[PDB]
Amino acid sequence: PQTPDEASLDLAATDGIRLGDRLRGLWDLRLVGGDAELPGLPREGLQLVLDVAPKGRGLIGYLDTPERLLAAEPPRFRVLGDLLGASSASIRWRLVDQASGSVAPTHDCSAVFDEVWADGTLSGRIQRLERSPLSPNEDFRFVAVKRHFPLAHERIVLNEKLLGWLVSPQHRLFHQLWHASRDKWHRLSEKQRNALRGVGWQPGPLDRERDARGPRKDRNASGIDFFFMHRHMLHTARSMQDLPSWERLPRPVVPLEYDRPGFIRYFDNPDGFSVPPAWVAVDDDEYSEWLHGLKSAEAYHANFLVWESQYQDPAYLAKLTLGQFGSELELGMHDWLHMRWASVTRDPSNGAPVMTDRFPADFAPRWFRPENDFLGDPFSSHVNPVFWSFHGWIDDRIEDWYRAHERFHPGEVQRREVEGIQWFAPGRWVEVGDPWLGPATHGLDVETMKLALRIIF
Amino acid sequence: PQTPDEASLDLAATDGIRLGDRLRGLWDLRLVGGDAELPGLPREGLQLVLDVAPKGRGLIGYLDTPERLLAAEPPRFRVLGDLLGASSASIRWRLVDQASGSVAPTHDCSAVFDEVWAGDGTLSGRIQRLERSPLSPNEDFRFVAVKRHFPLAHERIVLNEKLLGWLVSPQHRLFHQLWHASRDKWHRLSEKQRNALRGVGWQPGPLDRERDARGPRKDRNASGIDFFFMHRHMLHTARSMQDLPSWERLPRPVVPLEYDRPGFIRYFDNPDGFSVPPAWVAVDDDEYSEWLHGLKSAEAYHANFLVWESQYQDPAYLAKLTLGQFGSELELGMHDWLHMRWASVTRDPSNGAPVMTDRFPADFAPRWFRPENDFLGDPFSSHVNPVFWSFHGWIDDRIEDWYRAHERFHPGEVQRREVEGIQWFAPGRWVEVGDPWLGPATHGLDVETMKLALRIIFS
Ligand SMILES: N[C@@H](Cc1ccc(O)cc1)C(=O)O
Ligand SMILES: N[C@@H](Cc1ccc(O)cc1)C(=O)O
Ligand SMILES: [Zn+2]
Ligand SMILES: [Zn+2]
Ligand SMILES: [Zn+2]
Ligand SMILES: [Zn+2]
Repeated sequence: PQTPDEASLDLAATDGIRLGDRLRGLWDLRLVGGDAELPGLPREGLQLVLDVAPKGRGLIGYLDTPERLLAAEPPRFRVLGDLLGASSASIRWRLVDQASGSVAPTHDCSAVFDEVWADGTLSGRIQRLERSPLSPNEDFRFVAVKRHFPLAHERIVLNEKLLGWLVSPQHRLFHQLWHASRDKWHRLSEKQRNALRGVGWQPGPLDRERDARGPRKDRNASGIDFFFMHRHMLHTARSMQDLPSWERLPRPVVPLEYDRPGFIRYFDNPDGFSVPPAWVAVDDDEYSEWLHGLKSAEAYHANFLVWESQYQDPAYLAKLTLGQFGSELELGMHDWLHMRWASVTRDPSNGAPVMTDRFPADFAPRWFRPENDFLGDPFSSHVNPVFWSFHGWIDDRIEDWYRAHERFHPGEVQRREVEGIQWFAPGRWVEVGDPWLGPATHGLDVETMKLALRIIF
Repeated sequence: PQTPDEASLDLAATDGIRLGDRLRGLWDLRLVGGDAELPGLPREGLQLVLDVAPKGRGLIGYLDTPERLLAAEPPRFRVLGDLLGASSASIRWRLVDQASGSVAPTHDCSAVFDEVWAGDGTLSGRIQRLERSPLSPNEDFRFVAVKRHFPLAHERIVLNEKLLGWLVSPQHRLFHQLWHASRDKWHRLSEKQRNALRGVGWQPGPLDRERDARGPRKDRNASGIDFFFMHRHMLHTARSMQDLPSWERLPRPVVPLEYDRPGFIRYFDNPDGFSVPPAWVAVDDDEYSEWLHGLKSAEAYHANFLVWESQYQDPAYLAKLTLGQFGSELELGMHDWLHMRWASVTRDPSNGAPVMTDRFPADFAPRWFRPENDFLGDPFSSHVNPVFWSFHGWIDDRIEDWYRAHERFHPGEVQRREVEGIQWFAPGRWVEVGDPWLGPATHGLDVETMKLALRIIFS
């Protein structure tokens, strides 16, 4: 056999990328055995922090007490390893004694990854490199447990008044149905359309419906409905609680290489704005790869950072009517904002992860509990505290669109109050003047909305 | 026409990646015009720092005085823009007044990128106050930026007169080139050429039992032992003239501008000389340019260099290799990549301007022998680069990890020994041969002879 003639960029594959994602984070460590002792460290109450680049094959980390990991001084032990030939069955890394004054490894570690559904488990053995392998077996083993990634609602608390208004069946169904009709109107048969008209849930004015995802979606003023309704939802919600809008989009997690305490803090999700780790959908690899990149860091620099720039650039906004700006923003950024900060679908009763997303027609009573705040569903997305941070951001950009036109087209856009909400008069850049707030404007009953949703799905 | 039905990951392309690389770095800014004024900032002595992700399309940065950019407090102005439809012809970004208490842009900027070979780049354009109306008389608000020179290694790591004089000597430049040339090319030489190298005593290794370095049996012919020993021999004599500490760890890639603004700036001053020099676009050779670019990228550090740093310090990994294997494996993969990762653009010996055409291996003009030539991509000059000795010291230290690894799994099967006044190891189960090749000295300097041998190989 012949060895390679030169080195070649060895980017991680799907299996290697997924392995690194199982490891990246903060772990609580425990030493077991008669010979289980690390210089200057207890046997209990330890932590293991690890990190792997998005497509990297090298493994890094640190092993010390919780306080020392956050302190600026170099931790007592540093991790170095690689994932070549690694898997859930075998992972290996070495420990460097930062106090010994030498980068030479002092210990050799192996581990196996497991899953417990009663966020991760690592267990294996450690070997002192000074000890000889021909000596009696050394009872040195460890067990690690990946620390729970806090949910948004576990860090941003919505008071009972507001939260009670969101989780109400009269509101969950409204939001789902408000999106459902316009999202699917362009694919409904005439029989279905006539039925929605029979209950007053046609998207927009009767016989002049504004489909949201049809061919004329950009020109049919549908965007005006999206902006206005969600601003209407903000106004009433902000009267019950202070809901500051995002000023900037949260940056991706800082690598463990450059800010060890910051990296650790990110996995505690202190401000609730941390990107939840992606989850692998069963028997749907195309969707899993889609969600993964949507949450990656290169998607932040390739897409989310471009949107934050475009929708605050005057020259870019001055070219769009409110109907265009809304439809463009909703179809691209809005849908991606939800899934980027979306956590895994969970059972409302117990909170354990549920791989199968809720069926749109499933109206069981358990789904109505406050535990269900899945951002991937309009029936529950409005419950997530992050929902209101980035929808406040979107709304504020409407003023950038007004300021832009006053610069390039002074006078062609006029403000106006509509339904007790600051808005704009119909004109050259405002296609229509009757925003669609459901049957209230172009016609709540809970049993009716269940029917309408049943018609659609 | 129909608008997109959903968003799709829009990673930068070749043209977009190259644009972001032209911008990333620290610029010296200067405002020109009658209406050229930023609240709380002078017109002269400014700096513009910018950054772009490896495959990103969004542009960020800061604009303030040199001192404030390094200070911990938020700079006076923050940059936001994108590179959609941008190029050397048009680049646009907005400025945010961080003091105003609002993330709303206060100014709108455009610029054109230029190159001057008479600085590493030039940006010039106009700025517009967004409060001012466009129907008003034209505002004389423009700026000019000049990308700051990326310091070379030898501009920050100084080799004393004794050592530097020994490296740039014609008797040493040719030795290093020829020592690599023969074994690197031996497996492709005709018998006529081989006999000639034997006629001058420059056959790689023992006569009639030559150790090709890049042939099929490269891993089993003990050639790796030649690579490790010679460069350790080079270290020993070099470290007698100057203290040259070896790398303990491989320098991490530059910190993104989002997480450490002062650190990002410091990296582009190359303070310790270990900063990765930016890649250069080779003319009419896109395959090599893409290769060099990735070799220097950050994902190559996490995919390759960090794996090598792990493997060659893992006992279980080293215990499976004989020294001849460990040498051949490391040289063909890591060694060659370490050179090109920290390599700067080839420069003319006369002046510091870049020369796109690498020196011809047969070109022995007198100008190439000046100390200015420290191109890491050529053995004729790689030993002059100060970084050369940092990572070659690292490689050498890994040989001891290879001994400690065998002493753990195979105690006694590897024995130390002194060879040519150098700490080494005795021939055995894991040491294939006991006559390292230090050139004609061991298996046989004359400057005219080495010039001949090199001419035989390349012409
Ligand atoms: N869940 C949809 C988008 C969406 C999310 C929340 C909503 O409220 C409405 C729509 C998706 O797959 O992106
Ligand atoms: N020139 C080789 C690397 C190299 C450089 C200097 C040497 O001394 C040896 C090898 C390359 O293209 O990577
Ligand atoms: Zn939404
Ligand atoms: Zn909604
Ligand atoms: Zn070298
Ligand atoms: Zn060399």
